[PDB]
Order: sequence, then structure tokens, then C-alpha cells
Amino acid sequence: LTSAGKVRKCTRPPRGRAYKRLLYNKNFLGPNNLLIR
Amino acid sequence: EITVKVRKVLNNPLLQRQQCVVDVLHPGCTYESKEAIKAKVDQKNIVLYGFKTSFGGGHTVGFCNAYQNMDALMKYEPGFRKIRCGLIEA
Amino acid sequence: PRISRHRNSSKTYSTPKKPFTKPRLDAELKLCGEYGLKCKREIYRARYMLAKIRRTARNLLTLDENDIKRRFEGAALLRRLHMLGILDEEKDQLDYVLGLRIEDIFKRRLQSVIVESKLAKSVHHARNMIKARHISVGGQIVNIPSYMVRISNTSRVAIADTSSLA
Amino acid sequence: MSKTSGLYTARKLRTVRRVNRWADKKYRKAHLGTWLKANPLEGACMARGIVTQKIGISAKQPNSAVRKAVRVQLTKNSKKITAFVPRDGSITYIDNNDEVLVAGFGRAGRAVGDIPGCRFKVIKVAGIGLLALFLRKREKRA
RNA sequence: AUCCGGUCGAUCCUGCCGGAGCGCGACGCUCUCCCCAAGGACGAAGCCAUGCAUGCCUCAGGACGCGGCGGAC
RNA sequence: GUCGCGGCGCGCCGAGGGCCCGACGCCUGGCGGAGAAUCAGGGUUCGACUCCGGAGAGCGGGCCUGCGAGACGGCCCGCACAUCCAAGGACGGCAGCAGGCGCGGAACUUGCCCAAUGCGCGGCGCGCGGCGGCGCGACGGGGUGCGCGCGAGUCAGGCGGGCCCACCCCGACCCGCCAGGGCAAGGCUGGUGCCAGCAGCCGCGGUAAUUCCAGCUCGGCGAGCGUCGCGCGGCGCUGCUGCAGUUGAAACGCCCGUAGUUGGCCCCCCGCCGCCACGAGGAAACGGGAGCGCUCCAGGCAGGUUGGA
Ligand SMILES: [K+]
Ligand SMILES: [K+]
Ligand SMILES: [K+]
Ligand SMILES: [K+]
Ligand SMILES: [K+]
Ligand SMILES: [K+]
Ligand SMILES: [K+]
Ligand SMILES: [K+]
Ligand SMILES: [K+]
Ligand SMILES: [K+]
Ligand SMILES: [K+]
Ligand SMILES: [K+]
Ligand SMILES: [K+]
Ligand SMILES: [K+]
Ligand SMILES: [K+]
Ligand SMILES: [K+]
Ligand SMILES: [K+]
Ligand SMILES: [K+]
Ligand SMILES: [K+]
Ligand SMILES: [K+]
Ligand SMILES: [K+]
Ligand SMILES: [K+]
Ligand SMILES: [K+]
Ligand SMILES: [K+]
Ligand SMILES: [K+]
Ligand SMILES: [K+]
Ligand SMILES: [K+]
Ligand SMILES: [K+]
Ligand SMILES: [K+]
Ligand SMILES: [K+]
Ligand SMILES: [K+]
Ligand SMILES: [K+]
Ligand SMILES: [K+]
Ligand SMILES: [K+]
Ligand SMILES: [K+]
Ligand SMILES: [K+]
Ligand SMILES: [K+]
Ligand SMILES: [K+]
Ligand SMILES: [K+]
Ligand SMILES: [K+]
Ligand SMILES: [K+]
Ligand SMILES: [K+]
Ligand SMILES: [K+]
Ligand SMILES: [K+]
Ligand SMILES: [K+]
Ligand SMILES: [K+]
Ligand SMILES: [K+]
Ligand SMILES: [K+]
Ligand SMILES: [K+]
Ligand SMILES: [K+]
Ligand SMILES: [K+]
Ligand SMILES: [K+]
Ligand SMILES: [K+]
Ligand SMILES: [K+]
Ligand SMILES: [K+]
Ligand SMILES: [K+]
Ligand SMILES: [K+]
Ligand SMILES: [K+]
Ligand SMILES: [K+]
Ligand SMILES: [K+]
Ligand SMILES: [K+]
Ligand SMILES: [K+]
Ligand SMILES: [K+]
Ligand SMILES: [K+]
Ligand SMILES: [K+]
Ligand SMILES: [K+]
Ligand SMILES: [K+]
Ligand SMILES: [K+]
Ligand SMILES: [K+]
Ligand SMILES: [K+]
Ligand SMILES: [K+]
Ligand SMILES: [K+]
Ligand SMILES: [K+]
Ligand SMILES: [K+]
Ligand SMILES: [K+]
Ligand SMILES: [K+]
Ligand SMILES: [K+]
Ligand SMILES: [K+]
Ligand SMILES: [K+]
Ligand SMILES: [Mg+2]
Ligand SMILES: [Mg+2]
Ligand SMILES: [Mg+2]
Ligand SMILES: [Mg+2]
Ligand SMILES: [Mg+2]
Ligand SMILES: [Mg+2]
Ligand SMILES: [Mg+2]
Ligand SMILES: [Mg+2]
Ligand SMILES: [Mg+2]
Repeated sequence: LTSAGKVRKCTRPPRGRAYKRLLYNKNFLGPNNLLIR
Repeated sequence: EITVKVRKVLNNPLLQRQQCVVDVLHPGCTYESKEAIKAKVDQKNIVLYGFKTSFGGGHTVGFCNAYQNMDALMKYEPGFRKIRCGLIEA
Repeated sequence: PRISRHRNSSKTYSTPKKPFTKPRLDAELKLCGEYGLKCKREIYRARYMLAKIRRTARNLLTLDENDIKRRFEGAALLRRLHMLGILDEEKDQLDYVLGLRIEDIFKRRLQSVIVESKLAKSVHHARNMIKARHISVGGQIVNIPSYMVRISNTSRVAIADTSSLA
Repeated sequence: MSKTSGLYTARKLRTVRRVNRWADKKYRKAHLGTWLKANPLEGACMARGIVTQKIGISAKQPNSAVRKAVRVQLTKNSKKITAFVPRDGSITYIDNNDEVLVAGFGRAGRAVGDIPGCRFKVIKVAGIGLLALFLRKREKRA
């Protein structure tokens, strides 16, 4: 055990009903597609 | 306030009193106290209790014990209501 | 014991069995769009409140048209379903209860009623106006968006006399 | 009919079911009582103990790695277990006398994945949750 | 009154392993407002400092005491 | 002898009594029911704790007083443990309410009050019980905006309350937690190079990684999300409804045969079973269910001649 952590050591939107409204209008082709963003 | 009505009046000549339910109506404003509307419901023989205000306001319901004598009130009234009216204070 | 040990309580919604099904996942958000729904629980509640009135009818329909249980409970069920406006007068058959959908339940919410009479421009503006104690039912100020309005009490939905919009 | 019928055979139908119920491995494991005796945790969700050593364990055939684990002595029955430490760099919070809260891997007492002979895992070290120690929300004294 | 991933070069099966739901506790992280509400039971019926959990009414100013009912609920 | 019947005890006489329709013995991390968790129908599992019944008060025994106790906030003795002491003696029982130690993964204040519901004596008593405190075990409602007005807080007066507070009324100021190859909704840059690590199961990583560690973006549930263990479901993989037995696991080498299970057809209009239906009688709470706007709701039994069917 001398290697543990090797890679580790070497490396407001709207809320509630308004967030669901945002998703409703945003959706109504993939959500995280490359072409859109 | 301006509107005071009473129902469910029961005469009780065993406890020397009369029991009532009182409805108080004050649309828009408060009714300021029980000591205020005590005039509409002598005065010193009236025992007012159990008043609740509904949601939004405008309505209040309470209960009245109206005695006829004065010994009767010091005899048949709970010992903490006589202190809420200042009548004894011990 | 204490007296509070004798008080009842109950859960009022049922979660679905497969969470990650796409067609009902977007059908479930069209519903959150047409009505100002906070979260999925308010859909679940609705379905739960349907699943009971559907269980009653199917129990009575298995019975016979002249039994007293049908004559008593089906009449009670129909008389309750007509006052809330979940079911309408022209359908006074117990078999007309089975073809009911959730949308019929959602249409009698206060948030929906005030939109229909155009007191509010949309359903989101309606929810905001509900929270602001700006609307009264029969002279009684009601604060609850989810309030269920009976057909008797739908003539009498207004802005509250005590208000900053009066 | 390969099963007895007849209006007065309830006793036989019950005896057959009582006898053949024990043939299922799930029922026998959960109802016999030998697994409860042999269980290091004694039928509990979790258990605390002290660390006696730090170790590295080879993986199984198609994988190649050195997994990090600790030998633990149980407080309540003095048994010997080995428990796995997940979450990169977490083996560095485990001194040789560190009270550890230990739970299971899932699978109700079966080894998972590629770690031979490991059925338990550390969830808390010296009073502090190990996951929050990795996520950098709390820290150990010194 | 519903299934899905894993045995092969590919295929149809038997068969288990794994996943997906509800409940009860324990652990972690996190938390604005209001109503209801469980809370040392879980092979320790192990051990207990301190205070409180049972009193109320025939014969003389009163206590005190005697007598009485209760302390088995 | 007992309140009383009885092998309950004693003397005498006889040899009975129970059993594969499972006796006897052993084991139980065994209190029983009303009930609870799960969910097509049939079922499986659990019955610590609210009501009803039983048993106990460190462990054995014994007893007095009383209508009623084999009483432990009564007494006596043995044992195992503690207490004060001038050393002669005296003395204890929280599985009551708080509180502490120990143990465990795991569980709150050494508060105020007899105002209510009831009980003893009649006026009091009561850690029954009531009211506050701690309380993300769990339940229910509403927010973090809408196209321009609110709530959370602040300060006053009411109402309420044994006294204070919370709720309600009037007045003036003002997310998070898990993920992103498949099961299963959701994809570009840097680092690392079978190492570190991930991964319930398939699998990923060998110096171009859709999976490790990070950044951006996106997905799900949401004041709540993830992990561990267990019950039920999934499961027609326990099968009565309803499995399988040529070759996948599975028909005794064969014949006889008791208990057990099963047994053709026929008389109708009696008796005795079973069976079907309807009654009587006994507990409520829970579970269903008629009626009622605690602002809705989880609730409750309310209420405006009434009602709790
Ligand atoms: K068969
Ligand atoms: K069969
Ligand atoms: K058979
Ligand atoms: K038969
Ligand atoms: K069988
Ligand atoms: K099923
Ligand atoms: K396969
Ligand atoms: K093959
Ligand atoms: K297969
Ligand atoms: K305990
Ligand atoms: K106990
Ligand atoms: K246990
Ligand atoms: K437990
Ligand atoms: K204990
Ligand atoms: K007595
Ligand atoms: K006594
Ligand atoms: K005898
Ligand atoms: K004898
Ligand atoms: K003999
Ligand atoms: K037996
Ligand atoms: K036990
Ligand atoms: K069933
Ligand atoms: K069954
Ligand atoms: K059933
Ligand atoms: K089933
Ligand atoms: K309890
Ligand atoms: K008990
Ligand atoms: K009990
Ligand atoms: K009880
Ligand atoms: K009882
Ligand atoms: K009892
Ligand atoms: K008892
Ligand atoms: K007892
Ligand atoms: K005992
Ligand atoms: K004792
Ligand atoms: K004892
Ligand atoms: K004893
Ligand atoms: K004893
Ligand atoms: K007795
Ligand atoms: K005795
Ligand atoms: K005794
Ligand atoms: K004590
Ligand atoms: K106990
Ligand atoms: K207390
Ligand atoms: K401890
Ligand atoms: K501890
Ligand atoms: K009292
Ligand atoms: K008495
Ligand atoms: K108390
Ligand atoms: K405001
Ligand atoms: K305010
Ligand atoms: K402001
Ligand atoms: K404001
Ligand atoms: K304002
Ligand atoms: K990760
Ligand atoms: K698993
Ligand atoms: K799987
Ligand atoms: K797989
Ligand atoms: K690279
Ligand atoms: K099954
Ligand atoms: K089943
Ligand atoms: K089934
Ligand atoms: K078969
Ligand atoms: K074999
Ligand atoms: K074989
Ligand atoms: K074979
Ligand atoms: K055979
Ligand atoms: K055989
Ligand atoms: K034979
Ligand atoms: K034969
Ligand atoms: K034969
Ligand atoms: K035979
Ligand atoms: K026979
Ligand atoms: K048989
Ligand atoms: K037979
Ligand atoms: K036969
Ligand atoms: K019958
Ligand atoms: K009763
Ligand atoms: K009447
Ligand atoms: Mg003999
Ligand atoms: Mg029981
Ligand atoms: Mg019980
Ligand atoms: Mg208890
Ligand atoms: Mg006692
Ligand atoms: Mg005793
Ligand atoms: Mg512990
Ligand atoms: Mg609310
Ligand atoms: Mg089954």
C-alpha cells in the first residue's frame, strides 16, 4: 500500500413549479445531444 | 363588532344562570375585545369564554354564562375565570 | 397511554412500479404543464383517489341490480360524484363511472375554476394569486390551490372583499 | 394425478408441503437457524470493531488490481472479519486503532465482483462517515 | 391479473444469479413555513446516586393522637 | 382438607391410561387474542408496545392483616450483590416518573399543574392523566413567483391558555441527494494508462477510456435523496386454485400386505350426520360504510328541528 490515491493526487435557476414549467416549454432531438449543445 | 347574535339559549334554574352561544360578525375589521361587545350581549353578571376566530377573519364564536345573582357567580364559576375578570385576584 | 396514541393517519398516494418508462414520463409532464403542478406526488394522489372510486363500482357491478347494497352504496357514490362535479348529471348510470379519467378530477381544482372564469390569465398566475389570499369561495377566503369546489359553490367564487385588488 | 385429491386429504396435503418446503435453498437458509449462528454480525444491519491490520488483496482472473482492506476484530463477539475500503484514497484514514462501523456489500452474505473472500465493508471510521470524508465535507483530527 | 440483463460461433430450452415496487429499523448527506405524531422492546427480567409517584374524614382553640374508609384499583 | 368438586392428600383394592388421526422426549433470540405488513383471486410473514386476558417485581420459599393478596413504593428466612458506622450495630430492591452507569447498530426534560377525563375519601389527594420541552421514526398541507403583489421574519393589541406558548384575527415596518455503456430516463475537454480506481449482474482500465479521477452539459426524485439488514411481492422457483419426474434434478429391482386415502349402478316421500340459507347471542378501537366544508388535507364526530345509521 504505497499507491493509494495515485490518480486522485495527480489530477440560480427557477425552483419548484417554475422549474417544471421551464422543462415543459423546453421539451414540448435528445436533451443532451451534441448538435444542440 | 356592529353585529352580535345569540342562539342555543338554555335557562338553568339549578345553577341560577342562562347558557348561550354567541356569534360575532366583523367583516373587514377587528372587534377589538370581548370586554367591548360585552355591552350588546347588567354587565357584571356576564361570563364570556371560548372565543375562536375563523380563517380569513370576519367571524367569531363564543359562549356566555349569564347569572342572575352575584353570590351565584362566586359560587358556580371556576376559580380561574374569576381571576381573568379581575373579580377576586386572590 | 396518551390520548394521541388513538389518532389515525394514512398515506394518500401510490408511486408507479416502473419509474423509467419514457411514454408515461413525458405524458406525466404534459400534465405538469397544463396544470401548475408542483411535483409528481400531486399526480400520484389523483390516481390514488381514482383507484378507490373505481374499486367500489366494480364491486357493485358484479352484484345484482335489485340488491340493497347496490341500491344504497351506488346511489351514495353517484350522489357524491355529482356534487363535486367529477361526473355530470346526464350520466346517472353506475356503468358511466368506470370510464372516468384523472383530468376530470383535476378540472374541479380552485386553480382550474378561476382560470375557467378568467379571473387569472394563466394557471401559474392563478397559483400565485391563490397563495396571496386574493380569492374567496362563498365569502370565505381559501388559501389552498388544491381545493376541490362543489357545483353548489362554483357560482360564488370571487376576489375577496378585503384585498388590495378591490 | 401426481398429487392426492379427495375431500378428506387436507392432512396429507399439509404434510407434503411441510416436508418439501425445506428443499428450497432460500427457505432453508432463512429458516433453519445455522446461518443465524454462523453469521458474524448475528443478524444485524451493521457492527463496530477495531482495526487490527491493513492489507492488500489480489483481484480475480479477468481483472488485475490490488484492492485495499482491513482485518477487523468485532467488539460484540470477538470474531475475525475482513472489510473493504472503497472510494479512491480512503485507506489513508485508517490507523491501526480506529473504531470502524462496518456493514455488508449486499447479496446478504455473498462475495461480490472480484474481491475474493470479502463480504463486509467499512462505512465509518473513528466516528466519522467515510463517504463524507472522501467528498471533503468533514475531516479527521490529526 | 405486465417483466427485463447474464451459458453460445449462432439458436431454442431447463435453471438459477442480478435488476425493477411497498413496509420496518440503523447509517450518511442535506433542511424555509404550518398541522398530526412514535420515541432504551430487539438472547443486559444487567446495576442504580438524588427527588417525586397515596391519601382523605368518633370523641377537644387548633394541631397531635385515637377511631374510620382506601392503599388488592 | 378446602369457599367448594376433584388422586387434591392419605389407607386399602384392581391394572389400567396414551400412541404414525404422531404419544413421549427435546428445542424455541415462544406471552395469547383483537390485529398488522404485502396485494387480481387463492395466499405468505409477523404478532414486544394503545383495548381485552395472563404472569412477574434480583432469585428461591414462607406468612400476617383483611370481603378481597401467597402483596413486594407489607413482613420473615436462605443465596448473590451493594449502603452508613465511634466496630457495639443498623440497613436496601426504579420490569413507577425523570435521571445516571453498563451494553448495544439503535431510543428524549433530574420541567409546570390537578384547570380537564376519572378514581379514593368529600375536600383534598394523585409523575393516573393533562400542558409545555427534545424529537427529519413516520404522515398531511403550502413555498423558493407572477407580470407586480405576497410569506418568512419585527414590533404592539386581541383570542387562547391552571399560568405561558403555538394556531387564528387586527395594526405599522419587511434546493439537495444520486446519476449519465446495457438492464434503465439522461454525452464534449483534461488527467491516469490492467496502475489508481469503478462494477448488485453483464463488464470497464494495457499510454484516442460513451464506465476510473475532474470540468461543462444533461436526466430522475425532491424538503427530501442515497447506503445496509429483514418481511411481502416479483415466483406457476413450493404449485389447493397451479409445477416437474424418456433424455435437463427426479417412478422404489419386483410381488404380497395392515393403518390411511379412494370405491360402479339402482328404491323417495322416514331417521341420523355432513352441506346450503336465514336467525338468536356476545366489544369496542382497527377495517369497510350512510350524513356533516377542521379554509383544503392527514383527521374528528360533528353541528343548525338534529345526528353518531
Ligand atoms: K407430475
Ligand atoms: K404435479
Ligand atoms: K403424489
Ligand atoms: K371421498
Ligand atoms: K411436492
Ligand atoms: K401475482
Ligand atoms: K442470456
Ligand atoms: K448449446
Ligand atoms: K436461458
Ligand atoms: K434496552
Ligand atoms: K426488555
Ligand atoms: K432480533
Ligand atoms: K433491531
Ligand atoms: K436494558
Ligand atoms: K381495606
Ligand atoms: K395494602
Ligand atoms: K378420594
Ligand atoms: K392412596
Ligand atoms: K396400586
Ligand atoms: K411430533
Ligand atoms: K425473548
Ligand atoms: K389475495
Ligand atoms: K399457497
Ligand atoms: K387471500
Ligand atoms: K400472488
Ligand atoms: K413502544
Ligand atoms: K403489556
Ligand atoms: K399487551
Ligand atoms: K390494555
Ligand atoms: K387489561
Ligand atoms: K387484566
Ligand atoms: K397486564
Ligand atoms: K400477577
Ligand atoms: K420471577
Ligand atoms: K425479588
Ligand atoms: K422473585
Ligand atoms: K422473591
Ligand atoms: K417470593
Ligand atoms: K380473590
Ligand atoms: K406462600
Ligand atoms: K411468596
Ligand atoms: K429512585
Ligand atoms: K424489561
Ligand atoms: K416527566
Ligand atoms: K457504547
Ligand atoms: K457507543
Ligand atoms: K383535575
Ligand atoms: K372503594
Ligand atoms: K406527567
Ligand atoms: K406582504
Ligand atoms: K406579517
Ligand atoms: K423589503
Ligand atoms: K412583503
Ligand atoms: K410589502
Ligand atoms: K463515479
Ligand atoms: K445485490
Ligand atoms: K442485473
Ligand atoms: K447481467
Ligand atoms: K486521454
Ligand atoms: K416465491
Ligand atoms: K406469491
Ligand atoms: K401470483
Ligand atoms: K406434471
Ligand atoms: K444429480
Ligand atoms: K441423481
Ligand atoms: K443423474
Ligand atoms: K415406482
Ligand atoms: K420410496
Ligand atoms: K409393494
Ligand atoms: K399389493
Ligand atoms: K391389496
Ligand atoms: K391398506
Ligand atoms: K379407512
Ligand atoms: K391420501
Ligand atoms: K376413506
Ligand atoms: K378406488
Ligand atoms: K352447513
Ligand atoms: K366493550
Ligand atoms: K328526537
Ligand atoms: Mg397393582
Ligand atoms: Mg399475540
Ligand atoms: Mg402483543
Ligand atoms: Mg416501553
Ligand atoms: Mg403494588
Ligand atoms: Mg412477593
Ligand atoms: Mg454501539
Ligand atoms: Mg396548508
Ligand atoms: Mg409462488
